[PDB]
Amino acid sequence: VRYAATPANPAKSASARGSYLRVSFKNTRETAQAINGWKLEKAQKYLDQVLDHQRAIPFRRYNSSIGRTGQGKEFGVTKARWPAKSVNFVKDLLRNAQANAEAKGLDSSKLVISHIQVNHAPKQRRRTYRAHGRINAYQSTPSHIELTLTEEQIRLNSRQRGRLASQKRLTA
Amino acid sequence: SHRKYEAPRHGSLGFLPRKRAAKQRGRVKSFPKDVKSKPVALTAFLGYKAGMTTIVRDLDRPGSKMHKREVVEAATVVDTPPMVVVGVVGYVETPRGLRSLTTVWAEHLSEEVRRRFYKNWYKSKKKAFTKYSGKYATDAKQVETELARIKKYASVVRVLAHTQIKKTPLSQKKAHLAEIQINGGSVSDKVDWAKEHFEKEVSVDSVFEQDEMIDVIAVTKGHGFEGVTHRWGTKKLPRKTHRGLRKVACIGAWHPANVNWTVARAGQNGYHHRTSINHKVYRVGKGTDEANGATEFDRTKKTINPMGGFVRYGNVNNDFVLLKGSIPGVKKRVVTLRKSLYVDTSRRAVEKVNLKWIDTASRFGKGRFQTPAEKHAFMGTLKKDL
Amino acid sequence: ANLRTQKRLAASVIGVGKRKVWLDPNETTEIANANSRSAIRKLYKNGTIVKKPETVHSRSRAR
Amino acid sequence: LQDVVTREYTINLHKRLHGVNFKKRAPKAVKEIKKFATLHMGTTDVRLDPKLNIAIWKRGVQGVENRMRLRISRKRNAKEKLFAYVEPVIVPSTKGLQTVVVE
RNA sequence: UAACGAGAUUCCCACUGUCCCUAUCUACUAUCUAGCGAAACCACAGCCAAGGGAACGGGCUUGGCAGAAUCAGCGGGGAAAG
RNA sequence: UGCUGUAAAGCUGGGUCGAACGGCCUCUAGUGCAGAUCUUGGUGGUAGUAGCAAAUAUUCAAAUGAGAACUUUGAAGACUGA
RNA sequence: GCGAGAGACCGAUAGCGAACAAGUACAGUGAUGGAAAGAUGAAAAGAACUUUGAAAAGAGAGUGAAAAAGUACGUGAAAUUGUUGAAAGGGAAGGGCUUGAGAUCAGACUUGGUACCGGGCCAG
Ligand SMILES: [Mg+2]
Ligand SMILES: [Mg+2]
Ligand SMILES: [Mg+2]
Ligand SMILES: [Mg+2]
Ligand SMILES: [Mg+2]
Ligand SMILES: [Mg+2]
Ligand SMILES: [Mg+2]
Ligand SMILES: [Mg+2]
Ligand SMILES: [Mg+2]
Ligand SMILES: [Mg+2]
Ligand SMILES: [Mg+2]
Ligand SMILES: [Mg+2]
Ligand SMILES: [Mg+2]
Ligand SMILES: [Mg+2]
Ligand SMILES: [Mg+2]
Ligand SMILES: [Mg+2]
Ligand SMILES: [Mg+2]
Ligand SMILES: [Mg+2]
Ligand SMILES: [Mg+2]
Ligand SMILES: [Mg+2]
Ligand SMILES: [Mg+2]
Ligand SMILES: [Mg+2]
Ligand SMILES: [Mg+2]
Ligand SMILES: [Mg+2]
Ligand SMILES: [Mg+2]
Ligand SMILES: [Mg+2]
Ligand SMILES: [Mg+2]
Ligand SMILES: [Mg+2]
Ligand SMILES: [Mg+2]
Ligand SMILES: [Mg+2]
Ligand SMILES: [Mg+2]
Ligand SMILES: [Mg+2]
Ligand SMILES: [Mg+2]
Ligand SMILES: [Mg+2]
Ligand SMILES: [Mg+2]
Ligand SMILES: [Mg+2]
Repeated sequence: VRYAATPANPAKSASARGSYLRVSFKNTRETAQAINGWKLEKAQKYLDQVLDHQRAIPFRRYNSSIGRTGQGKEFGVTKARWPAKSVNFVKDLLRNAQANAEAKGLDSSKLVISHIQVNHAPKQRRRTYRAHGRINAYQSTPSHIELTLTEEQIRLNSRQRGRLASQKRLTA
Repeated sequence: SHRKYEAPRHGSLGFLPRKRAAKQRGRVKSFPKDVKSKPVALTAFLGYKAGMTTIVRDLDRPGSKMHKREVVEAATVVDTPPMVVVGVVGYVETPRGLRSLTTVWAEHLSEEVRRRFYKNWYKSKKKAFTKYSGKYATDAKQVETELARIKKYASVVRVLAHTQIKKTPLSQKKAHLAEIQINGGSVSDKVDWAKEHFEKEVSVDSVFEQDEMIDVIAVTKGHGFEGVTHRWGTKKLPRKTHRGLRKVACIGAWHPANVNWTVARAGQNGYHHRTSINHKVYRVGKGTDEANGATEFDRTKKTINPMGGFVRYGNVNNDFVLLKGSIPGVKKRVVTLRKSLYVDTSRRAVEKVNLKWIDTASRFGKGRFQTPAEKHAFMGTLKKDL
Repeated sequence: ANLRTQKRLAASVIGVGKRKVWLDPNETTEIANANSRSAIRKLYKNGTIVKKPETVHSRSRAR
Repeated sequence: LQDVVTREYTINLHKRLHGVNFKKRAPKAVKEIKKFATLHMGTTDVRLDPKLNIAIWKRGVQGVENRMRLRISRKRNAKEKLFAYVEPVIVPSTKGLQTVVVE
């Protein structure tokens, strides 16, 4: 399998994947962007506080007509949520990549979430029933998630040279 | 087409936007115009709305059918412990308006006013005004220099005063700090008065006399989001109207193809800043007086407090102001009492009030006694009395 | 862990409704092993399964 | 500080149930009692004795008593080092009773 | 034309929030959260005033102006959708 | 990556890929798409939005389980009310 | 119908409706109506084993010419989308012309001839 981003030094990196996960893509994109570039331990503590509603995930792109909260002030937003299913899937993938780094001999206190991204997975179809005998779509929008933990002359003209030389001769 | 019939507009366009006040403390938009020949005096005071009561009064209004006859009147009690003067600000006249030049503070500020400058006082090192307090080191020439600057350049001098909210039954510990303009005398006179009043208490009886007409600055009672029917007093639609009736049926003509600012719309009601004028002072009571609620006709030794205390306020153990009628705000609200901005010589403004009696029955129910002694005299011994 | 069958069998063996069958909460393993009506009869006789008393409708006020 | 402790409290369930949906008054008395034990014992792990559940529900979904006398024990436990155990105290009247440490 | 009538109509008594003139209260919503998650519709899009113009402009011309990201409501406009 | 042609287009560098394909002289046609409320397939914005509100009502504990508002058992509170 | 040979025919939305368990699945009381759906690799060699995880899976490893072929299989366009990087942004954006800035590309010291002859481009 090919990751979207290859690590610069593969010997100091560990990766994890989750494909066809039946979790909301939009929520999972927001929770991945909330911990992109963080220390692994800091992000793990943060995701625990999100599950405990002590802190929130800022919703930045897929946030139309969602509620406002005071727990978004930390990130300079008003729209934030606490997506538990997405947080749990991301925590599972962080746990897996940390196990892979330990199996590589890397140090967990130095690990940083250097790469994480969410792609659309193929939809899962269902049916909903509508007024006047109509059928509509009731699809799921699943997620692919992947992540990587990384341990932390001048050439002058003839007259430009002439001016430079004559200026040196003025200064003795 | 024109309206079939004429009717006045619902509500006033002079109180827009109907939004929440930016602060809970009402701010004096305008102070009384300064007259140099008068003595140096404060123009406003801060108090707390305790509650309402009832009085009986002999009317002095010749030509009225109630002249020399008893009237029963609603009154408002404002708990007003003395304010402490802690600072002074100088203002300069500029082609762009008044501009604060300098603020000089007193050496010592009490904890209740220093809590004003904190959102998290309990987690703080409480460093406010410590270096400034050091500015008074053994000569205070920085302070004298700033005071001389105010004397030399300021045209409007305002004092900084805070309430002693620890003397009220409120659980809030932050004092309320406000600028009160000093009127009367020269600028130098005003600066000398402020300096000599640094860290001193100023009472209500030095700002307001009885029978005065004063204005009240306060933020009214909040009601949250409200529909047009009660926000603007519009007519309810018929009972059989689809999708509801507490609406305005037509919110505009086809053109202008926009909703106009003059149409009543649902939104936040109450909690507005209001300036209410011409409230007569029926009493400037004293906290040390044990007969606050007693008059010359009711000699019952009696405080202003009703039986069981003011509901959701407590007892008024301080100096107080008894105002005629109703003032904006709720109980416990900080209220700004301002002197009148004009000279009223009407009989309502110049009438001398002599109270007959002040109601001190319980406000927590249909109270029927003015005093526990009266209650015991009426009912006799109870089982709990043994 | 799922005594639904045992309660249905006990109701049929005792002859009462399922609402009157008491399965000993401290004997879950033994009841879970009672796969037959014979074993249900044995537990009923031992007191592991109890027929609960009828809820009283007194006729005293009517009388 | 002693981590293992038993005390008897009176809880005013009447003001905590003021205005509450009638079909939610006993469930909310359960939640108010849990929040009461967290307030006093400092533990978010609160366990209710089934005899306490019977006393709460004794008069139906809206028959919760005005005052209940509770015995609350902090005991060693997990993700929570301690827990609070609430069980009822049978008393003649629930009035005039102060908080008491049970030794 | 007695009787009958969820037939049409007028008057009277009783009655009342139909109204004067509104106010208050309950449950379920709406609201906020976890999970789940459609559809209509969609040239491009979306601030006004006047002008001219297929004679009623979001776009053109001339002006007024104009500061991220937004939430609950709302029914003026989109000569809104079907 | 560029070059050529007014243009329709032709050629070329790099990457990907894996079995056929082109220039020129002619022949032939089911031979060139932006539209047809076109056809079939696929995908958006809307949008984490509308919403998931009839039928009185659930609660405590134990068991099981990686995981229990929803499973099982016990205790209670209710309802259908022949 | 049975058996054969062919073509300037079509090349999986084409060619019969049907290249496949197609007159099938499925609908309709019924007469009838009636699809979609081909392609790993030469060969399953279809990933032993270790490790994290409740598991699905992941990470190592292994097979293979290739896993940028893993059965959700040749190639793998566009719409639409994530991440990284670059840039711009006061009630749309997009376009033409012109120049600046930044990036990319190109070219005469030529297939130059013998210190010199002479040449190329930009300018006075
Ligand atoms: Mg919202
Ligand atoms: Mg439906
Ligand atoms: Mg139907
Ligand atoms: Mg008119
Ligand atoms: Mg209201
Ligand atoms: Mg109707
Ligand atoms: Mg009262
Ligand atoms: Mg209520
Ligand atoms: Mg009939
Ligand atoms: Mg149009
Ligand atoms: Mg216009
Ligand atoms: Mg015109
Ligand atoms: Mg238009
Ligand atoms: Mg313009
Ligand atoms: Mg509406
Ligand atoms: Mg409209
Ligand atoms: Mg091949
Ligand atoms: Mg050829
Ligand atoms: Mg054709
Ligand atoms: Mg097309
Ligand atoms: Mg065309
Ligand atoms: Mg079309
Ligand atoms: Mg289509
Ligand atoms: Mg919603
Ligand atoms: Mg509904
Ligand atoms: Mg019943
Ligand atoms: Mg075909
Ligand atoms: Mg076909
Ligand atoms: Mg294929
Ligand atoms: Mg290959
Ligand atoms: Mg391949
Ligand atoms: Mg492929
Ligand atoms: Mg694309
Ligand atoms: Mg804007
Ligand atoms: Mg350019
Ligand atoms: Mg350039």
